[PDB]
Amino acid sequence: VQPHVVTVLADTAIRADNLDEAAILEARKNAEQLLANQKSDLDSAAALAALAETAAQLETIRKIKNRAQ
Amino acid sequence: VNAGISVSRVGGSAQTKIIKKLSGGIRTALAQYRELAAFAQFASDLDEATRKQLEHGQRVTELMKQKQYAPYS
Amino acid sequence: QTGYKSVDTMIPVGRGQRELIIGDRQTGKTAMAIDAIIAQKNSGIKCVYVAIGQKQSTIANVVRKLEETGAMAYTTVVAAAAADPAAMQYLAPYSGCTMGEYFRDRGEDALIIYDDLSKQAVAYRQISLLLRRPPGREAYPGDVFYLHSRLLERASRVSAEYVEKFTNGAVTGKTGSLTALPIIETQAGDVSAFVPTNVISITDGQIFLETSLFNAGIRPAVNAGISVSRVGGSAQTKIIKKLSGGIRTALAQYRELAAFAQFASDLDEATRKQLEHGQRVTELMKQKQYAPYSIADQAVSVYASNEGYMADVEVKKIVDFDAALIAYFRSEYAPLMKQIDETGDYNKDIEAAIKAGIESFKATQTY
Amino acid sequence: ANLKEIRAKVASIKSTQKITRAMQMVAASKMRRAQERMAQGRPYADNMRRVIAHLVQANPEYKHRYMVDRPVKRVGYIIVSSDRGLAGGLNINLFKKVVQHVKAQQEQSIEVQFALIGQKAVSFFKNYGGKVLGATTQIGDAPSLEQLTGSVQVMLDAFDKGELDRIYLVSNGFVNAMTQKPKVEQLVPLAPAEEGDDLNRTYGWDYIYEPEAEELLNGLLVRYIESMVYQGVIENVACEQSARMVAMKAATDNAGQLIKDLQLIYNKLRQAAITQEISEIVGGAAAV
Amino acid sequence: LDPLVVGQEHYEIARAVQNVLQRYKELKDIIAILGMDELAEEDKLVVYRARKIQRFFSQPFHVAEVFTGAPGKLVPLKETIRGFKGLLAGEYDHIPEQAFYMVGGIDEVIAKAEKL
Amino acid sequence: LDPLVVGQEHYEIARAVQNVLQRYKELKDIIAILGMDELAEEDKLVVYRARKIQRFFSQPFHVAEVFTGAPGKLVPLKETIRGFKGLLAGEYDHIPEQAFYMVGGIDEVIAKAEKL
Amino acid sequence: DLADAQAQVKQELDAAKAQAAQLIEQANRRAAQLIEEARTQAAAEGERIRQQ
Amino acid sequence: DLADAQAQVKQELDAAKAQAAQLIEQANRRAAQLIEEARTQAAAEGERIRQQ
Ligand SMILES: Nc1ncnc2c1ncn2[C@@H]1O[C@H](COP(=O)(O)OP(=O)(O)OP(=O)(O)O)[C@@H](O)[C@H]1O
Ligand SMILES: [Mg+2]
Repeated sequence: VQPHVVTVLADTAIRADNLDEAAILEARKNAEQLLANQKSDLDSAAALAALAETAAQLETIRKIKNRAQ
Repeated sequence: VNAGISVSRVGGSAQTKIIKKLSGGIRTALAQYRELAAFAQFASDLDEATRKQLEHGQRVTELMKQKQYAPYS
Repeated sequence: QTGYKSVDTMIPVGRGQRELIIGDRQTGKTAMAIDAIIAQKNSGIKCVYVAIGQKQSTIANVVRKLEETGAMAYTTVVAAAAADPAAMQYLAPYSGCTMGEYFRDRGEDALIIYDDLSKQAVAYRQISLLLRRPPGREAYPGDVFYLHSRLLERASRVSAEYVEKFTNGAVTGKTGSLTALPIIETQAGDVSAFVPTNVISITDGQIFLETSLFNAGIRPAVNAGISVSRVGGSAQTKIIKKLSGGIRTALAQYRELAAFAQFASDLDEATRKQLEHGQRVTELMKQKQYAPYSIADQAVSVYASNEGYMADVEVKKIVDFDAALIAYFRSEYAPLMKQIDETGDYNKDIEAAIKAGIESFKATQTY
Repeated sequence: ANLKEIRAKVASIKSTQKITRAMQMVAASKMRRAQERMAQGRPYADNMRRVIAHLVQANPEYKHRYMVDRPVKRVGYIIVSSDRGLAGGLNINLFKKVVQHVKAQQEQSIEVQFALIGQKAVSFFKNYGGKVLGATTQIGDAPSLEQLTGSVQVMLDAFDKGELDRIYLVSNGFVNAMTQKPKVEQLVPLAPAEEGDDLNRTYGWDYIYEPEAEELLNGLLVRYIESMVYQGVIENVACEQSARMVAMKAATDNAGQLIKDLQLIYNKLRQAAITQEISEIVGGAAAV
Repeated sequence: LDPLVVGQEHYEIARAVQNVLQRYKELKDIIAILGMDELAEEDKLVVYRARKIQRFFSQPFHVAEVFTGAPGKLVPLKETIRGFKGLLAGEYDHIPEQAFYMVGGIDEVIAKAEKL
Repeated sequence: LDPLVVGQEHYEIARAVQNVLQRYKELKDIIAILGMDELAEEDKLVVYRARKIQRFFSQPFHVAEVFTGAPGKLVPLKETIRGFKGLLAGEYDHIPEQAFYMVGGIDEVIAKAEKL
Repeated sequence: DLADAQAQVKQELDAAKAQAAQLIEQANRRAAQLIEEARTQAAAEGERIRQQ
Repeated sequence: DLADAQAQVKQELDAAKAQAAQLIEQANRRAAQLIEEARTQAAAEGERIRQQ
């Protein structure tokens, strides 16, 4: 506190009336948790898969390039 | 041999009891390993059980090696 | 008119135009033709169906279905089934063209449909081959281009002056016309095959069918992304000519950026709203056979689309929403749609009445 | 030949290209979000350094174990990595820097200790081994300081034993919106660096210390270190986002190149097939 | 496959089973990559139902003379409609798929599930 | 397209225009994805100048006169050349893109710009 | 204000009943009209069948 | 405050009543084509009378 500015460096605080509002902080907690699930659920599923099939069967083409018969 | 495409319509009917009894899980493991071919180069983020299946497939794959002129009873 | 909102919006079809349905196999192409035929309860035109190399079972099924519709009264059909002399099959489309030209030269307007011009081309190939003629690429005598082209151009919309002079004074007012709707079946959706390649430069516009969409249950399975009609809006009614653009641009935007289906959990909101708009309007065209939409029906659907009054309802019931709206107007406001399809004009009074009915429906019974 | 399969391969590659484009856009949005997230942590550390400086300038009579520096016998290291790869080579060059530094230190006969964050680095150092005592994953884009708290306390107590003498934060500095560099900086040993600077007077006014100034300062140092760790985590997450974005762009470009390649070869093959078949036909017809 | 010739209910059941099976197929890869848990609770029941469908399809042959005893099933279309309708609804989406294996109608499935 | 054909200065001018239009084209994707104000202000100048270029290359047509009114404008070289060169000099970076749209020579463009 | 609220409660319940009547009569009428038109068209179908 | 919240319940009840209306509409509308099909068969019965 200063005669003109006061502040609190919060270890953890929530705009709330009581610890009963713990039912509210977990809402954002699990929200970000769900997002953390989502980032993987897309990342590997999109990137790893499609890129896996990309280079997969290309060889049989590159070997038959100059085929005259 | 490429087991992915080579087959016989005859089937185990021309095999003795014991070998037909055994070949099943072998074929299954080969099918599993063939299934996960596209991801074989990424054994860092897959399932552990899938890794076990891949390791089993690797071992049985090496088991299918043999020399020449050296047949087996 | 085709009774197909996508068709009648993005692919207008004018009396006397050559337009091509094309696609791979078992894609309802036959169904597309016959349903287009059905919509001619009020057009006053006549119609001819040409069937080539078909199973008499299929032929008879089509016959029976048409009879159920009763439309086999301003209609005539000839079929060169698969159990027929090749020459019969080869000549048949020309005969159908002859019957069409009869009425066309009577100043009348009509519609005709071919079946498997590829098949009759095959028959002609075989015939020519048996004549020891010099073969061409894929055994095809060159005149196949000439063969088809000399057929297709025989159908068009004529100058009424030609009508008058041919009639020698018998008729003076109308102008004859004949619209050509051929069908080509393709191998794995290729367009580079010689015969289709020949066909393409002939028609005034083409329509593709994509297997995956029907496999995805998209009924009908038309890919508007490549299907075009270079005749412009001149083949639409004024109101549809007005209201097509919204669908045009929304479907565009969607098809460039539809990839985000599973995405847009972090993307900007405008993209999400436009995606929902696109998904809804895309679903809108899913349609069943033998259920033609009157232009008034299409009109109310497009109005509800562009008014965004479906931009607030879940996608899974859009079809239900539409059907309910359809019945609601059909009952409540029959004279309005009566007048509409009498004329097909866009007026502020008209749109105000339509919007009032829509907002009533939303206010009234739910879907 | 099976040309339709070739066309299908082309279509699949096109789809993959669009998916990469989506990857890039999502990465951009995440980048902006995290870039916002960085700035919010400033005032905490700002005011807290201010008051810690006010304290030390008010009380220079003694120091703290986190303020002191004795000769180093062992060190602890904290490295932050993703749960999933594909985001450039940030983990790669990070590991290169850390391994060369550790080799530089072991020839100084000082042991190295670790607590791990991020599955990739977790594996990367488990296989190597090392003197690791902490390991964490499932951090997410907005972790809780709670999640870091166990590890950070582990380092705290280990430092209290005097076993560990320097502790270096290992992360990747967000140099700019496109390029970022690894950073390994000691933090538990602190020296006056803006702690003896940015000041010009000791305020004749001071606060009264309701608890003991010693324990109060100790708790302070706790919070300050934890906040430093937290913001470093934020920054390296943003860097991950950048690297992933760039890699997706490059993937799209390579896809386009391969598309050109395949299309050209397809044209050649179609020509050849047409030639072969027409030759067959003309020979067969010439047979009669 | 047309409602006018097969009725509506059978047609729509076929539609739904097509949808569920094809959706289960396309999730195989990601399931392999991560596992069932990381998927939303949605489609877990879908996976179970698809597996039970596959089991339900296992039909002991009437005439092999030696494959499982040559038992005929020739179950009525209506009974199978009933069973698949219940399975799509989830009437029995609480039983191991094995109970649906190598059998016919719901009666056999329930009897097998109870005997084990 | 050779300095031995259209002359030296004309050739270089055209090459410079091509460079600008390319440069902006590869700019487009970054403008789309990573915003706009995250780039060199010179690059932004390039963007504006290229936009002016594109706005300018279209023109009214004497055939368009009967179509939609708006009688077309005939324009030879040595004015197009000069106007484009001046645009490349950036001496017109104080004007909205509109003055370049549906218009003849640079004199007309400045007339509109003053009148706009 | 509570007395006013009670009066409002009645003022809403009566209108609820009224709109209920409106909707139900509309549905009944529409359905009857539909069954009417239906069997008339099916009668056209039957006579044409006999003519066949 | 509670009474005001309570009026809203009545609107939901009215909506449910309106929803039933659609049930009855569909149910009896079905009966129309039921009759249509059945005596369409009766037309077929006149037909095989004609065939005799
Ligand atoms: N919108 C729709 N809703 C429901 N069923 C449909 C729809 N469109 C088509 N069908 C059904 O799809 C079936 C197959 O279509 P159709 O036989 O016309 O394909 P096709 O290409 O003509 O076949 P072929 O290639 O053998 O000539 C038809 O029997 C029809 O009943
Ligand atoms: Mg057909």
